[PDB]
Amino acid sequence: MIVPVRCFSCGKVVGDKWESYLNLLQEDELDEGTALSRLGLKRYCCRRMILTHVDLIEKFLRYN
Amino acid sequence: TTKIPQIGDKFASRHGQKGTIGITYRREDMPFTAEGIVPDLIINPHAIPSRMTVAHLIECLLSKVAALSGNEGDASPFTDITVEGISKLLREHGYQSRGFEVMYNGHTGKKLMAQIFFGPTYYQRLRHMVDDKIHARARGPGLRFGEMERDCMIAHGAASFLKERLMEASDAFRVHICGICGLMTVIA
Amino acid sequence: YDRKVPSPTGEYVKEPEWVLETDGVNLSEVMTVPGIDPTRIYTNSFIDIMEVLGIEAGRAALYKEVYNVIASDGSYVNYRHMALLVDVMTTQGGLTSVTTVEILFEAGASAELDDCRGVSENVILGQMAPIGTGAFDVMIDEESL
Amino acid sequence: SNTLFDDIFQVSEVDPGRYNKVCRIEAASTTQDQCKLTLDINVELFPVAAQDSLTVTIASSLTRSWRPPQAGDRSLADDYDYVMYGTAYKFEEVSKDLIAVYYSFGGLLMRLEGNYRNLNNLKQENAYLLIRR
Amino acid sequence: MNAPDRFELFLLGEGESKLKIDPDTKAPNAVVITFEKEDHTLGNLIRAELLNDRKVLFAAYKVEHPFFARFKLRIQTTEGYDPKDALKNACNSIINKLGALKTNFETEWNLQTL
Amino acid sequence: DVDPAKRIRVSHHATTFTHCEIHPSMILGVAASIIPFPDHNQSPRNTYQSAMGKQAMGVFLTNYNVRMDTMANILYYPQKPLGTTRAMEYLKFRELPAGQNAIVAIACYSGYNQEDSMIMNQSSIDRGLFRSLFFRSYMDQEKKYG
Amino acid sequence: KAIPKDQRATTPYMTKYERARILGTRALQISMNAPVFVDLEGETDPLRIAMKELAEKKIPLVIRRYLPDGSFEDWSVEELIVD
Amino acid sequence: EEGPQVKIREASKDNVDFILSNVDLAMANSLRRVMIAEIPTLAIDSVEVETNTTVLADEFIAHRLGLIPLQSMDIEQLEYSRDCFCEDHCDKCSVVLTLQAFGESESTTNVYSKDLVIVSNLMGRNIGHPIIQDKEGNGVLICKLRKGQELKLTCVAKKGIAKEHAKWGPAAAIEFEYDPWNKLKHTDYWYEQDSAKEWPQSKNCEYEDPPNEGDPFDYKAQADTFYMNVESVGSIPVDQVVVRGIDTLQKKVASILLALTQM
Amino acid sequence: ALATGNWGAGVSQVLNRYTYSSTLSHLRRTNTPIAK
Amino acid sequence: DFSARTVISGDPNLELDQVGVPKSIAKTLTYPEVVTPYNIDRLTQLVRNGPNEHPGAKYVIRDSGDRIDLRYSKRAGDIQLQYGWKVERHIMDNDPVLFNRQPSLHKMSMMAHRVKVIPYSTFRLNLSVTSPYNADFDGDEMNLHVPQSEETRAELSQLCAVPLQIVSPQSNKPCMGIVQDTLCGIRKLTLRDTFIELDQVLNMLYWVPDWDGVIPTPAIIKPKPLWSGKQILSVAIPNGIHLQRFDEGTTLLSPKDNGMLIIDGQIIFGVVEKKTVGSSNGGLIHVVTREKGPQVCAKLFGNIQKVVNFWLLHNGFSTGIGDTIADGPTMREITETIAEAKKKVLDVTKEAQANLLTAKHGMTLRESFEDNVVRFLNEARDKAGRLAEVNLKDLNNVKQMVMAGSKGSFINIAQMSACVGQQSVEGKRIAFGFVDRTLPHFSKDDYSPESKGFVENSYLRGLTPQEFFFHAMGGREGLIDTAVKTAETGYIQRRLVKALEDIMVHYDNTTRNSLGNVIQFIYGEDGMDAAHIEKQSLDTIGGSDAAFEKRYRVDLLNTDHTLDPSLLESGSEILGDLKLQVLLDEEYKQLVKDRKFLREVFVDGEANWPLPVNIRRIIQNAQQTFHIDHTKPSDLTIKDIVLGVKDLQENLLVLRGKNEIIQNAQRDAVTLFCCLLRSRLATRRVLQEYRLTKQAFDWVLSNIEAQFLRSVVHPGEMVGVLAAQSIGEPATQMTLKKVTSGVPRLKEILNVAKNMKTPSLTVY
Ligand SMILES: Nc1ccn(C2O[C@H](COP(=O)(O)OP(=O)(O)OP(=O)(O)O)[C@@H](O)[C@H]2O)c(=O)n1
Ligand SMILES: [Mn+2]
Ligand SMILES: [Mn+2]
Ligand SMILES: [Zn+2]
Ligand SMILES: [Zn+2]
Repeated sequence: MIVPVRCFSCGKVVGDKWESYLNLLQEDELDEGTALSRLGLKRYCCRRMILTHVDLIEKFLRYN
Repeated sequence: TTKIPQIGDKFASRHGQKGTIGITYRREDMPFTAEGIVPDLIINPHAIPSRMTVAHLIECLLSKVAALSGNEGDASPFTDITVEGISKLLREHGYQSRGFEVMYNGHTGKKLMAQIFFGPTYYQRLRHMVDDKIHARARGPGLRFGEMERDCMIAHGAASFLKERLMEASDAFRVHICGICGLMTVIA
Repeated sequence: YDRKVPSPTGEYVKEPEWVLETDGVNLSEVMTVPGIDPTRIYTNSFIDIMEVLGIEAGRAALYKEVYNVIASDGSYVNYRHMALLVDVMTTQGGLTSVTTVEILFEAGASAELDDCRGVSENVILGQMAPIGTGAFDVMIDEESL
Repeated sequence: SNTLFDDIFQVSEVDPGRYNKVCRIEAASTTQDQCKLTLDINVELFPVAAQDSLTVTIASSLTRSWRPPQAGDRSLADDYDYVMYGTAYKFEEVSKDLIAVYYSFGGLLMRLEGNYRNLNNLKQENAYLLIRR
Repeated sequence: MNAPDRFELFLLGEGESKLKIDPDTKAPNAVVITFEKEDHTLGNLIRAELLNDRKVLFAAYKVEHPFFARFKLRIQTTEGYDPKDALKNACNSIINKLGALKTNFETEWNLQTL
Repeated sequence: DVDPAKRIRVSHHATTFTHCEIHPSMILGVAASIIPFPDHNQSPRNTYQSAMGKQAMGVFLTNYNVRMDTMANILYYPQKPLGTTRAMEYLKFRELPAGQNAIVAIACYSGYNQEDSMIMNQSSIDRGLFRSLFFRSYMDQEKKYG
Repeated sequence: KAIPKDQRATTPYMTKYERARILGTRALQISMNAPVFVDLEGETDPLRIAMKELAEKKIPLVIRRYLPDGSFEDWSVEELIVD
Repeated sequence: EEGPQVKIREASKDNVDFILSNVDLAMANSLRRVMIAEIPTLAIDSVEVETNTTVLADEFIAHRLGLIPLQSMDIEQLEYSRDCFCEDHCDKCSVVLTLQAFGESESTTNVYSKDLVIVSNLMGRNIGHPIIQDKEGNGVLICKLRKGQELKLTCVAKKGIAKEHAKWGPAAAIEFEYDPWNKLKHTDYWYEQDSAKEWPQSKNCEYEDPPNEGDPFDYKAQADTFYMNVESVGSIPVDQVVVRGIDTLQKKVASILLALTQM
Repeated sequence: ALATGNWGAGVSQVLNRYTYSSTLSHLRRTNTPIAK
Repeated sequence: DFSARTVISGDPNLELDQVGVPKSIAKTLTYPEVVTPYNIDRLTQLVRNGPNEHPGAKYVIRDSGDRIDLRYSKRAGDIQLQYGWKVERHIMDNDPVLFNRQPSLHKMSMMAHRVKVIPYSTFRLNLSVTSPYNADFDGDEMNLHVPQSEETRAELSQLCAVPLQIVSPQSNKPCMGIVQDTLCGIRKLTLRDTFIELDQVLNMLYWVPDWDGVIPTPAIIKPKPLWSGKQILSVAIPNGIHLQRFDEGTTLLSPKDNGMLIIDGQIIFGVVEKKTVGSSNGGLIHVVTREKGPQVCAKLFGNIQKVVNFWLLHNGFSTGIGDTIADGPTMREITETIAEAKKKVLDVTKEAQANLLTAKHGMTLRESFEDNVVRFLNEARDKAGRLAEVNLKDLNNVKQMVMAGSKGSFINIAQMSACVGQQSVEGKRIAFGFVDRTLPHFSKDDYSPESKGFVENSYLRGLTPQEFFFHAMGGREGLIDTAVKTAETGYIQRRLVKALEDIMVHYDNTTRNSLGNVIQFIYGEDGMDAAHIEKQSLDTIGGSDAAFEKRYRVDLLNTDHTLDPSLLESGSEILGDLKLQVLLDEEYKQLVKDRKFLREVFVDGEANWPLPVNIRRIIQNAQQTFHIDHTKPSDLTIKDIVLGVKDLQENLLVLRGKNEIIQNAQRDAVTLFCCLLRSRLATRRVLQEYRLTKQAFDWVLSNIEAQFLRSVVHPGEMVGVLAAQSIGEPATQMTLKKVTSGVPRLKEILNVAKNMKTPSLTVY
């Protein structure tokens, strides 16, 4: 719905990286995997966390 | 209500095999990779060869690349995607290329004699779980005992059981009976 | 076909034989044709077996069909269950297939005698059926010290 | 309390078939036209090469727990390199007018053809086996 | 639900103890202790050290079902030597070597930049 | 010179085509368009998945909050599959997924995953893996024809 | 219609079924505080008690076997061989 | 300083790679485990919701709250709530935090964990503070609102161990390996054509001398060196995951001693 | 008739909403009443 | 009523006969227990705990019949139990209960278990009762039933209990055996090269709950104490068990580590896999049940599991995409293999297309053509797969599963790795549904492979679109054929069980229906129970005439053909003896006639048939039991043997009537066992083979006789049901040539159908 706070599998906080992940892509033009490695998310478990989140809240907040 | 997964709930990949959760382990106790990655989920190899679900196994190999490389992994049918190529790329990503990894026994730290096929794979929670499903009907004020359950118990020889479980609670009434005319005609 | 048969020195050997096999069945008449072995002709129609060679031969052909079904899937059932079944189907001498109030009125006018060895009978009546652990009675042993 | 056969072998052959750590030596006696060894060995704990050769003794001790070394820090009824402990299952293949007695070491198997030690080889398990290089 | 609360994995039920010690019938000089609200972390460590001890003839542990945090450790020892004594002896080294290590560590970290 | 790993295809023995397929992967329906590599599966299995996906939980619509239905199951944390098909796009499966990418081991490890069963990571659970909301609505009417 | 103790023709061995009935008939009674006939060398469990009874041969019941034609043979617990 | 030997090779606020040397696998592994499961830490474990007009359910957010890592360097000076003679919670067994947020702006308003106000008396033990490590000092995204949307909450933190729920755990992943060449043969390598072509060299191989192709297998060797690397989520600094780890072990084992004594 | 499936009957049923693709699937179903 | 139903899960830590019941389900179900001074203390504690704390109780009933509800009852905490009161107590560890997976198609789908009270919410089971319940853990649920009185408790545990159903009468072998993980691993554990070290060893030993505490001695002492996998499994296998077995070139030195041999409860040689530990005719679980009894056997599975899953937890086992790849060279050979078959079909084609193909006799041309190209294509498929199978290595985890028995077969390797193959719909190649073609991507009249359904590719490589669609045509056919199977099958099953339900065995040994009628004058033609019967070889039947006379003729009066005197003490002294000769010549005559008789009963020559009393096993045992030296003459004499065996014959009793009629039945019923007998305990055998002593010999025989009598069927058994369930149940696992076969056949049988589908005469 919203970034999850930690990697399901390792504990790494990952909830504090979504803003940035998305600024890394749209503002500084990185491909999704150099981006993720910039955030330090270098095991595949945390990668998948960022890489597959879907921000559904964004669509929830359009309702009044 | 929020439904936290448990023992009993069901799960499945997209290749037409389900499972229920049989037990949970916390992370310490799982087997781990040298990089300290551990599984969210451990499924048995016996489920494989006879189902001939090679899609599973390629989905997991292409998924591992895709997570390591940040690209969407093209699993469509009828393309030129190949294990060979998938494994190529994974090897460039410093893993052995068929998706094995050495893992360590959590209880002990020791290494494991054989290596493990390890990778992400998209699993679904399915509806319909051991809280909906558990009942237990023993009065105070399926789930039966049909003809086929009778017949098993006649096969075992269990007549007393077959009488108690089939009786009425409808009280044994008593009656006198003529021994020439068997009827209930008897003035007592 | 190969046919295990003892050899002159005694041990069993294969000896091929030709065999004919047919679509359609006329046992009483094919049995009669010159040059065949009439002692050993068969057919998967047990009915006809029964009608040419009788109840017993029918019962043995029937077994053999039921066992064939069961072993062609590759499984194994001990003899005596299918021997049971087949006896059941042939004990009146012919091959008999295995596959409320109204009824009681009939009983009444026929003077039906119900032996009361079944389970449901016995449930109606509040008793144990004379099966298994019900197939004897137990009594207090006045004869002991 | 004893020892009971003991002789020197010539190794004709070392097959590892299919295994890695284990191999089957086809050895001869230097001495006897008649007495042969087929036997299984842990090659990693005791490697062995074609034509190498072998000092081999079955023995019968030096049935209670087992206890680690300590007794073993002096008490060695071994001055060998290699010692197994097995069980005879024999078949007295009593063949021609020579013997063969069978032995299994946890499944690593042995077999001695010959004749002079009929009134020698334990009917029975308790049977150790020893090798030096 | 029918889930036992998590705390039960580390904290003692009314009536239970940290250890129960029981004499083994099978063989001499042998005990089986059962440790509650403990698991492999302790179980494999005490175990492993009882076996650097040469008057230790047997040691072993197991958790018999994973639903419960309890393990059962069986020490057998040379005549003269209490097993309980062997477990102090080995608990004792453990605490010793760690002692150590926290010290070799606390040191190696100051030698350090970042 | 062919790629020893590619599948064999047997050529155009054809000069008279009148048409060409747009894509073979269009022979499928909605469900089987979600299985990855269904050309690497025994046929019946693609058939069971096409059913069980109908029981998985995801986000049925972005409006759930505001509907009120008999029953509904929304997973906390939908992820899009690491392996997708091109057909998904049109089915919006990436947008309103029904699944999560679990790190999976295939292994005998203890014997508690025997006979189409699984061991799951309780820590992972702790931190939400597979959790979901469930809603039940109950109704009632009032008075009637009294 | 009764068959004399000699001439009896059915097995001298106890059947599973007879034994299951016996032990349970007896344990129903020992569970209703009926007197017992053996040494309680610790037992509290009525089946169990009954099965020590059946081994020490002190269960005084009789099994009445009907044959399919209405005729019967009476065999005592004491007597039946328990294999 | 004789015994089990250390050897840091990197360190960072966040990680600490090192090599233990002269120690049994077990103690190695046990340290491992303890780091993962048992080192005390601080985390929201109660939340009372006064108001939530958010697009997320209460339990949903509550959960997320228990997951935001909270300062924990003074956590020995905090009693476990269940040992404290308070009724429920108080300042010796709890921090209390507050959360309020209203979607004031047209555009969407984020709630982050720096928007977390403590409310209770710390006695100057450094605990409870949301931990912040992003450039922008947001820490973790908890929620989001639209203009008109409100959420009000209190939380209670409590000290806790990850056995009990992983929120409470300090360490993140923990690398761990030994014998990178394979020399013990503790693992047997699968392959198609050749076992070395096909498996990657661990980085941990340089530190260690290749074996030599004659050299007949070494039956005596043991597992004496291990390559780890502990990663901290931040509630507790790192060096501290290890020392506190060591230390929780050592108390484990002493509770065993004390209870031989009381037999 | 919309309410019942009264026509040929099961002709109309309640739309599945378990998951987005179960919905799409339902809208896409077909049914044959009643030689291969 | 008094029952529950949940989701089941597997659990390697429960015994065979346990059932884990969640505590909340244990708190709902109740058993009424009567206050007695044996329990009045426990009952009282239970009462004080109440409904909601387990061990507890929900009601107390007094004298009066007044029902005291402990949840409500203002006096629930103040009850002073009287003797003769009853207490409805929750169920608790060790109470019997009956557990059942529907549909219940034979009686071991309803077995009695021992309660174990556990946390969370599924019923839990040992992996090895799985197969009889035909249950697994992706969902299945099961029922559990709680018996309500003491009688009823005793029925359930003395006849329905798990342990008693190890060996079943359905097929005269076990119905439970080692599976899945512990199988995979018991093989890996027992290989040549598997050694364990002392740390691991002792942890394995402790894991067996009744290990005597003795560390056994290592098979390697020398560089290292290293024990083998063999020996540690061997700890679990109890004393007094002997088993041998020769696979296709096994010897007593098994090069390959084939077969098996096990003596005094230790493995000597052979890898343990499904033949030994699975639910196999003559394997260890069938042996131990019989030699030592149900309860030990049912401990064994849980010791074996204990051990091996320990070991497997530390060793590890997986499979991966790799295990399906075969070698680049192998795939070039696969690809040609396949290429060659397509050329053979091409020439057949042209050949038919020039009209030079012949039919043979009544079979059409086209049929002839099809029958040929489908042989060709399948012979391809197969050769391509054997190719793959060979190429893959011992470490191939798919191969390791097939090897062990635990999962997978050839066809699996084949389709995954080399080629999936011809697809077909009603027995034929994909048919021309469009006009003259199978799909519009082909031209008309195309009878080639690809056009009508061969799938060249493997699953690894993936299928093409065309291929894809024809495999799903194929697939589909199964999915329908399997619902029709399952439903046809369930109805037969219920009609055979209603047909037969009343037949019972009576204390005359007769089998009869509910009117008395006779169906069988003795059950099964032999009066045995089919649990007690095993496949033995009857020796007289086989063999040359020379070799039967070597083996059995004793001629005391000939110095070539007597018994050597090292055979026997009396052996000097009997040479030349005329009157021993006259007995021995009567023994022989009997062996001779035995050989004629049998060869008339089994005209074929098959030797191996199920009979009660495994005599080889008994002799094996007396050989272990009396430390037998093969190297000294025996003290048996001629007559001890020869009359000794005659006499045993008379006491092998199934029927016991004084008159002549029953006696002939008696004798006819025991005929075939008797021939085995005599063959097995003939003079020369007893001496020269077996070497028995006198003592051992007389042990043999009083063993044979108790074993014989304990095989006889018991009166009261409901053999009717039985019969029907045994024929039924397997008819359900027919989920799968040019005669009507499988279920519709069997429908055509039991129906007595005037108008059969394939009727056929076979004429010799
Ligand atoms: N030893 C084996 C090998 C395979 N299977 C099977 O795998 C196939 C498909 O799996 P699945 O649908 O999961 O079978 P079940 O679990 O029995 O399905 P369900 O419980 O939903 O009825 C079935 O044909 C079934 O035979 C099995 O039960 N036991
Ligand atoms: Mn299944
Ligand atoms: Mn199932
Ligand atoms: Zn991670
Ligand atoms: Zn407080």
